[PDB]
Amino acid sequence: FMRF
Amino acid sequence: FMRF
Amino acid sequence: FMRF
Amino acid sequence: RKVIWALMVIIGFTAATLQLSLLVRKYLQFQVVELSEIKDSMPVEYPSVTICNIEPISLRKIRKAYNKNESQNLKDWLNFTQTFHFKDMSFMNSIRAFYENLGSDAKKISHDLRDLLIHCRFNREECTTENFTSSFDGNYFNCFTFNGGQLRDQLQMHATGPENGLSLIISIEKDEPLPGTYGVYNFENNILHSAGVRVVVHAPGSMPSPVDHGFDIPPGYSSSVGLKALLHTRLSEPYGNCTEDSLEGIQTYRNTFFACLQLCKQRRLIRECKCKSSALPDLSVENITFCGVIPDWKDIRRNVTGEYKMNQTIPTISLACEARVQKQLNNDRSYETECGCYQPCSETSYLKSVSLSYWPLEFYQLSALERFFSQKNPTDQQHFMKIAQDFLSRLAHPQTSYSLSEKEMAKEASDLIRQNLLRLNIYLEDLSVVEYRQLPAYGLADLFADIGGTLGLWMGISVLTIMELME
Amino acid sequence: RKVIWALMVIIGFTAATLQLSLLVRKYLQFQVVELSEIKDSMPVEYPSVTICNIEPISLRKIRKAYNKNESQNLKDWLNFTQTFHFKDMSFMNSIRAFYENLGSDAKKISHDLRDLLIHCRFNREECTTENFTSSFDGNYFNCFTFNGGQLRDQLQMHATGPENGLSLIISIEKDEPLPGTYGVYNFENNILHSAGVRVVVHAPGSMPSPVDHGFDIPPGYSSSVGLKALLHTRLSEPYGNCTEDSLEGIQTYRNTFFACLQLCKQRRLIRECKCKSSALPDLSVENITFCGVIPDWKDIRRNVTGEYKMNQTIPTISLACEARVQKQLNNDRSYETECGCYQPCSETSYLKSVSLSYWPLEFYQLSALERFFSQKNPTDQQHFMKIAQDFLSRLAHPQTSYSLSEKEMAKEASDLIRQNLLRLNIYLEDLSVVEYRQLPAYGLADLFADIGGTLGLWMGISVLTIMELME
Amino acid sequence: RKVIWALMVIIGFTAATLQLSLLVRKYLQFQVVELSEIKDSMPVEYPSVTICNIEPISLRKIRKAYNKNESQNLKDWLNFTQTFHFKDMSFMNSIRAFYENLGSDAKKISHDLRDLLIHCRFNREECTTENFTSSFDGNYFNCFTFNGGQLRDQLQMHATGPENGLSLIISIEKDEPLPGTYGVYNFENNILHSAGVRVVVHAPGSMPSPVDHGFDIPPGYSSSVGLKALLHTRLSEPYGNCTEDSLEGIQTYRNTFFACLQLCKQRRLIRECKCKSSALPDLSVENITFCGVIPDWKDIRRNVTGEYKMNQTIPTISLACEARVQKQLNNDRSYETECGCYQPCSETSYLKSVSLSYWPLEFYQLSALERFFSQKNPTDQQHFMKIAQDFLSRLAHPQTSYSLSEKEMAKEASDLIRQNLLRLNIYLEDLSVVEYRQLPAYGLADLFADIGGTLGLWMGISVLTIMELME
Ligand SMILES: *[C@@H]1O[C@H](CO)[C@@H](O[C@@H]2O[C@H](CO)[C@@H](O)[C@H](O)[C@H]2NC(C)=O)[C@H](O)[C@H]1NC(C)=O
Ligand SMILES: *[C@@H]1O[C@H](CO)[C@@H](O[C@@H]2O[C@H](CO)[C@@H](O)[C@H](O)[C@H]2NC(C)=O)[C@H](O)[C@H]1NC(C)=O
Ligand SMILES: *[C@@H]1O[C@H](CO)[C@@H](O[C@@H]2O[C@H](CO)[C@@H](O)[C@H](O)[C@H]2NC(C)=O)[C@H](O)[C@H]1NC(C)=O
Ligand SMILES: *[C@@H]1O[C@H](CO)[C@@H](O[C@@H]2O[C@H](CO)[C@@H](O)[C@H](O)[C@H]2NC(C)=O)[C@H](O)[C@H]1NC(C)=O
Ligand SMILES: *[C@@H]1O[C@H](CO)[C@@H](O[C@@H]2O[C@H](CO)[C@@H](O)[C@H](O)[C@H]2NC(C)=O)[C@H](O)[C@H]1NC(C)=O
Ligand SMILES: *[C@@H]1O[C@H](CO)[C@@H](O[C@@H]2O[C@H](CO)[C@@H](O)[C@H](O)[C@H]2NC(C)=O)[C@H](O)[C@H]1NC(C)=O
Ligand SMILES: *[C@@H]1O[C@H](CO)[C@@H](O[C@@H]2O[C@H](CO)[C@@H](O)[C@H](O)[C@H]2NC(C)=O)[C@H](O)[C@H]1NC(C)=O
Ligand SMILES: *[C@@H]1O[C@H](CO)[C@@H](O[C@@H]2O[C@H](CO)[C@@H](O)[C@H](O)[C@H]2NC(C)=O)[C@H](O)[C@H]1NC(C)=O
Ligand SMILES: *[C@@H]1O[C@H](CO)[C@@H](O[C@@H]2O[C@H](CO)[C@@H](O)[C@H](O)[C@H]2NC(C)=O)[C@H](O)[C@H]1NC(C)=O
Ligand SMILES: *[C@@H]1O[C@H](CO)[C@@H](O[C@@H]2O[C@H](CO)[C@@H](O)[C@H](O)[C@H]2NC(C)=O)[C@H](O)[C@H]1NC(C)=O
Ligand SMILES: *[C@@H]1O[C@H](CO)[C@@H](O[C@@H]2O[C@H](CO)[C@@H](O)[C@H](O)[C@H]2NC(C)=O)[C@H](O)[C@H]1NC(C)=O
Ligand SMILES: *[C@@H]1O[C@H](CO)[C@@H](O[C@@H]2O[C@H](CO)[C@@H](O)[C@H](O)[C@H]2NC(C)=O)[C@H](O)[C@H]1NC(C)=O
Ligand SMILES: *[C@@H]1O[C@H](CO)[C@@H](O)[C@H](O)[C@H]1NC(C)=O
Ligand SMILES: *[C@@H]1O[C@H](CO)[C@@H](O)[C@H](O)[C@H]1NC(C)=O
Ligand SMILES: *[C@@H]1O[C@H](CO)[C@@H](O)[C@H](O)[C@H]1NC(C)=O
Ligand SMILES: *[C@@H]1O[C@H](CO)[C@@H](O)[C@H](O)[C@H]1NC(C)=O
Ligand SMILES: *[C@@H]1O[C@H](CO)[C@@H](O)[C@H](O)[C@H]1NC(C)=O
Ligand SMILES: *[C@@H]1O[C@H](CO)[C@@H](O)[C@H](O)[C@H]1NC(C)=O
Repeated sequence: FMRF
Repeated sequence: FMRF
Repeated sequence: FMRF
Repeated sequence: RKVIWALMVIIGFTAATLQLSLLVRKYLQFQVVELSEIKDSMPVEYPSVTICNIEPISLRKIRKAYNKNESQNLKDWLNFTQTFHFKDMSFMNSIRAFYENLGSDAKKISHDLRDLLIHCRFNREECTTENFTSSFDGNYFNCFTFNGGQLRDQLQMHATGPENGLSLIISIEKDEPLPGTYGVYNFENNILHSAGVRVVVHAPGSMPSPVDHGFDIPPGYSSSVGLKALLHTRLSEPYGNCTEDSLEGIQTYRNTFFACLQLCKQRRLIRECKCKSSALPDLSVENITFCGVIPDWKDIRRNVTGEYKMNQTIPTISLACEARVQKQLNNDRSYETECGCYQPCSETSYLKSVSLSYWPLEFYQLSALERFFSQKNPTDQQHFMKIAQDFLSRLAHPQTSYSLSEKEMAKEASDLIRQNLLRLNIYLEDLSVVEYRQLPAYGLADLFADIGGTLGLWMGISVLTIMELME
Repeated sequence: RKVIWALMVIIGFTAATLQLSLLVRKYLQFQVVELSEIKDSMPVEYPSVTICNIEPISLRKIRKAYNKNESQNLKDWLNFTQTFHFKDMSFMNSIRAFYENLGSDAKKISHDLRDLLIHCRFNREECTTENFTSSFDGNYFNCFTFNGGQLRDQLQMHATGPENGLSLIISIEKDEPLPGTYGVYNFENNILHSAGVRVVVHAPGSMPSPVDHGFDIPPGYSSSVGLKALLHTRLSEPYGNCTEDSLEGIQTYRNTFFACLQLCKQRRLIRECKCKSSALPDLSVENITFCGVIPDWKDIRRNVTGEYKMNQTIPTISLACEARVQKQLNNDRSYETECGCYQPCSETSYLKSVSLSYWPLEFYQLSALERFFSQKNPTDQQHFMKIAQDFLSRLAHPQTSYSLSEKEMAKEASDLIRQNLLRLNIYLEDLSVVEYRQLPAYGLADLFADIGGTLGLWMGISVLTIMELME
Repeated sequence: RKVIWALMVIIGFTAATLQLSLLVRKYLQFQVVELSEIKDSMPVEYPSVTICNIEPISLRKIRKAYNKNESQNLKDWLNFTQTFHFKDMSFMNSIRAFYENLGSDAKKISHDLRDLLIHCRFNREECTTENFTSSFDGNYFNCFTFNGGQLRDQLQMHATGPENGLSLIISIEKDEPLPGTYGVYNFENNILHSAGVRVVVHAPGSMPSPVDHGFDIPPGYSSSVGLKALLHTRLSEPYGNCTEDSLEGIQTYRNTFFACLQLCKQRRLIRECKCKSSALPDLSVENITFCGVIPDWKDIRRNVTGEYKMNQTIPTISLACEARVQKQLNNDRSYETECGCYQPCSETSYLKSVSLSYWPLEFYQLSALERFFSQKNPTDQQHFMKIAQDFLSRLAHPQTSYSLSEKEMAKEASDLIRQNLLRLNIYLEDLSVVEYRQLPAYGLADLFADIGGTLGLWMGISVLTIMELME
């Protein structure tokens, strides 16, 4: 639910 | 409807 | 109602 | 054979007269029923609109007072309310206590409609501050009522939409405080310490309840309040007990049940303790003063004789008694039947739908500010509109694309304007009034329609029984 | 003894027949009563949603036009409206006059749904601009209707909540103006000069009234409009006079009383003066043009012969006549019974509850902007989404804690996005339709139930009276 | 002559008995009518208020976890969901899938009421986190219910206005993300990725529906939700089929039709496919787990044996089956009559009017922050309130007019506070409950009142007919  |  |  | 005749006639007579008694009993209990119908032809009465500034005091007038030497009372009052210990410390660290213990200075500090209302337009016709009646409310110091029922008889909407309705460009006059000054957040207060306008859309000629009945509106947004008119008409005696009376308060108000409850609460408070609450409607009864008034607070602060130790408790008996009675009234509704009072036979309410939008566009901010100055501000160079107008005018008259600085100037002007200014439209969405009319559940005409057919024959048969019985 | 019999029979007959006459009279006045019931099983018809941009013109297209050489008309029009004196100077310093006196350029300047609607999602299924029918409205130039009743038959909600409903990520395309240009604030206009989207949630197949019936919605906020469906069914002849007709306007609309009133106002305006108002619904009647059209304004501006002095008044007779008739119609409702028209036998309304929230979170702004580009924007490097996406992408790919600059970049991206973008959910809170059905107060079956018992015996006794009387 | 007598008597008897049969038939169809009346004396039951954070996860706890070494599961989970291909990729790029496939970590990441609720005040009395019952909701992870009907019996309002009502200063804990991290915008989700608080004002003792029935509220604004209480009382058998039962779910809830529909949807989903949906109310049935749970996702990510190619599709059969059944249920209401269930005989709803205002004023922000620290925050120097309080305290204690820097500090403090903090008042506008009571359209007493007068005489005349007929 969250990338870098 | 718009001045300068 | 107001301090300094 | 006549025995069967007599028995069946007696049984039928008993049945019919018990039925008639049941009907007349149903009529005896004067029941009512509310019938709702949408009347699309009756003229709609435009409401009464009370605008209040959510921030009661104005920091500009406060700063002006300190720059002069007429703020001494305030400078004393603060110096007093902080040096000594008081019960309900949150109350007299608030602004309501400042109003109560020195009213004239509170008036001198409160907002003025001139400074507050910057542009008004009703029914496509310009309106000024002369269409608003001023009034006072503790914690909402100055409250101005358009269509208050005093200056003119009443106002009517014959047209819907935000074009044919009240439009108010209002500056909340949110001014930056003194360089080393911060306000005290009264945490026992659920409505203050906010920027915006508290709007009460209430029945025309009825006293406003900015705390209980108001809805708040934020700066920097054009908020449109579309109204749908509800007309609730009740029945007088014997079906009900409503009256077409008028409340007294300070000034003759059109009767509403809640307003009358507030007035009778204030009267009960005046009776139980010998003071009066600024939260409730004012009554101006001699020689009753406000609860939470320390009569000799100036003498207490002036430590002429040293019996007043630092941080010493100050009694404030009247404030405690008012708190006790208010708690008892707020936690128990049994008082509602003592002061009695009645619902208005005819009442007008409004379903309001509030929708806000980002206002004004950065495109039109300069043309706005130009007119706001040209109409209202000849002075006060140290004002937000002036600093914002300087930025916008240097943008529009540099003498491509906005530079970073140009962008910074535009953004700072927009933040100032949208921190201080707001548009508020109040209008009727539709002229179809939803009328809830109380009607007799069993009308007298209905009683006659339901008894006469039986009664006409059966009084005659009763006469027959008489003649057959004792002659 | 028969004398008493005859007298009591006559009295009873008179009483019974007066009662029957009262009942049949009560039926003769065809009263109606509105009965409200909550139907939790009937299918709910999803409304028609008309989104308009509160700012009619787009500054981006305007700037593009000046960079090219097709803006001459506009450059002429401004040069004309700001050189000659005109009555109602506020009207033709506005954008509605720009639309009326040169329509094609106004269309070329107005917003496009592509640029406006950035993401659409209805009933958990993706929807595109192909589900919105375009239409025009002066001061709300382009208005796009989802579920307009033309592309598809009708739409139904079988599920509540914002998940099963319309969701629109809309960019208001609030673009910074030309470097030395500012718009003119039309102070006789209570709704424009605001940033946001004007949403009309109206009955399916009914013409939208963005001015009168719309509610505005601010950028930078996800605003959820929960709808409760109200179905008002009326009675036709003889109880009422509603009809299941359809309004004409430009296109066949489902009948609503307000829309028909607007159309008959437009027709009355077309009859009284030979022009038409852009405020009212369009009619497209040859050879009627818009009120406030100066037919030779290009010739007047082109000072080919010097009879047009600087700052000279220009007549504009049609505009004044339209203002007169509009004032008379807005300040008097007597016209409502002339053009007559009737309430729709079946009408659908909605109680809307609008609640806004801060959108989008700075966490999700980059992932948003990525898809908005990947779907909609291949060009225009000089765009807010692109400048915002550059900041966010350099934050997420630097190649601990945010640095001041990193923080500045994040804040500038968030301000751009939240100045331009907004989410709008429109959904049914509950599928229980509140139905107000008009019912006969005294039904014919009720008349029979209330007369037959008497009538069966008393016609026979009337026959008895006949036989005893003349035989 | 008796022939005419017999014929007219027969005709009258047939008419009267057909009328009586029509009446008893009208009674046989047990019709009901909803009667609306405004009861101004009945005690109003304060609703149940469920506050949820619109952002389920907290970036602060996430950052803390990465700084420690207990985030591995999350670090694995992301590494898993972004390396393998999955159908409905938007679902398992979301936070609901993160909750479903590893619940404990989702709880450890979700918001806590301590950190969320910063100040609470109900009925002029201080309330703490001990008055809120926690509960869980996918996509709204932690939802806290005031007046939930469990800690205390029920709560009552005896006083109107925002002063006598719930007041919540809530920090949405909107914390800046990791330096190189951005969230994924789930575009199949119409409610998330927004800053604010999702508030559900629902009947006391009834399960909250934060998605379907909640309304969202933005940070930096004091939003006042004025409630008008509606009491809908229905009729049991034989007029209707309502029952005074209680829903089961996780915990005994007061029955509401929508909540029961959601529960029976969850049960149908549990039956059709052997999994459960986190969108619907939880049921906790062994050994049923959540739909969209990949049981061996840890083993799949741990590529111990290389049968799992990069970007390979992962089946997720249960998720697809849940999507199919949910689509069928959302696009067809026929299931509503299978699981049956009934409307609560007595139901309480609320018309809410939400009005927001800019909060808090920059004047009172320092005095606010001081108390918020003094009560709730002993740690976390790297916090918004602390950085904001540093700015405000150096403004108020410098040791004229605000300097540009002073102005910059004030503005940065105000942006921090208004990005994170919001006040929410929830109160009863009026204590007049609008009661819709279902009443028998044709009561049995009405049947007796409408038949007895006829019946008493006409049974006797039937006896007369018998005697004249066969004797
Ligand atoms: C309230 O006013 C009194 C003055 O009557 C202040 O007391 C003075 O404080 C200054 C500052 O140290 C001293 O130099 C004076 O000698 C004090 N005067 C006295 C004690 O008579 C007091 O500080 C003020 N307090 C507040 C909270 O404003
Ligand atoms: C607003 O106030 C103005 C001034 O008090 C009102 O204008 C007056 O209206 C009365 C009739 O109502 C006239 O007799 C006067 O000649 C008017 N005077 C001026 C200076 O215009 C106006 O009617 C008020 N409007 C509303 C909507 O209350
Ligand atoms: C009121 O005045 C009295 C005396 O004028 C103060 O009492 C003295 O306070 C000082 C502190 O400033 C002490 O050092 C003395 O010991 C106190 N007693 C005497 C006899 O001087 C008293 O503090 C003052 N209180 C206030 C609130 O101003
Ligand atoms: C006016 O009529 C209303 C009718 O509703 C009265 O209201 C009732 O008052 C009694 C007094 O004890 C209460 O017990 C009831 O609960 C009230 N509501 C009812 C019966 O629906 C009211 O008392 C009357 N008088 C006044 C002054 O309002
Ligand atoms: C409208 O356009 C006219 C051009 O027809 C402008 O008049 C010109 O103004 C410039 C600037 O000083 C002069 O150099 C020209 O000689 C003028 N031309 C004339 C008078 O024919 C006029 O200024 C424009 N006005 C506005 C408000 O845009
Ligand atoms: C939105 O528009 C699309 C395209 O016009 C609609 O999709 C079509 O729907 C019809 C039936 O309504 C089908 O026969 C077509 O095959 C569909 N075409 C495509 C490309 O999908 C869609 O139904 C519309 N949705 C709504 C809610 O109006
Ligand atoms: C239209 O044109 C006429 C003549 O071409 C203008 O009249 C002259 O205006 C100038 C000002 O620019 C004066 O100095 C002259 O005295 C005027 N008269 C003549 C005979 O030249 C007139 O001003 C123009 N009006 C507009 C609106 O452009
Ligand atoms: C349709 O029926 C309505 C019934 O309400 C009529 O409305 C009335 O019209 C008369 C005409 O003079 C008005 O005086 C009344 O005030 C109206 N309302 C009532 C009686 O409640 C309406 O006129 C009828 N015809 C049309 C074309 O609408
Ligand atoms: C998911 O985790 C795997 C580790 O199991 C990552 O693969 C490593 O990537 C680095 C970066 O180039 C390489 O140096 C390692 O040799 C890789 N290990 C392998 C292939 O076993 C992978 O990049 C991660 N993917 C995501 C999206 O986080
Ligand atoms: C909020 O919670 C507090 C603590 O749980 C409640 O205070 C208790 O109230 C009960 C009666 O309801 C008393 O018997 C206890 O002595 C109280 N304890 C304390 C520490 O105050 C309070 O009533 C609750 N308030 C609401 C509105 O729910
Ligand atoms: C799982 O592991 C297998 C083998 O350990 C991987 O297959 C190799 O992947 C590399 C790429 O890093 C290729 O160069 C090789 O040709 C592949 N085959 C072999 C026999 O080594 C596979 O890519 C891994 N998959 C994941 C998702 O980690
Ligand atoms: C409870 O009573 C209601 C009465 O409205 C029933 O609702 C009807 O159910 C039938 C079943 O096929 C539907 O066709 C109708 O449309 C429903 N509404 C009506 C008649 O107004 C309901 O079925 C009953 N039972 C339950 C379990 O709710
Ligand atoms: C209130 O006090 C004043 C003191 O001037 C006195 O004259 C007046 O009579 C008092 N009020 C009443 C009701 O006695
Ligand atoms: C004043 O007294 C109160 C209680 O009497 C105490 O709580 C407070 O801390 C004291 N303040 C000072 C400055 O002495
Ligand atoms: C309007 O004007 C046109 C001019 O081309 C004319 O042909 C037409 O007949 C006019 N309209 C009517 C109704 O006569
Ligand atoms: C134009 O004329 C109007 C009135 O005729 C006047 O108010 C205005 O000031 C004039 N403007 C200029 C630039 O002459
Ligand atoms: C679910 O699985 C567990 C495995 O431990 C088993 O014991 C249980 O019986 C299963 N549920 C049912 C209803 O059989
Ligand atoms: C993974 O596969 C999907 C379809 O199987 C494809 O759309 C996507 O581009 C692929 N991504 C990568 C990084 O190979």
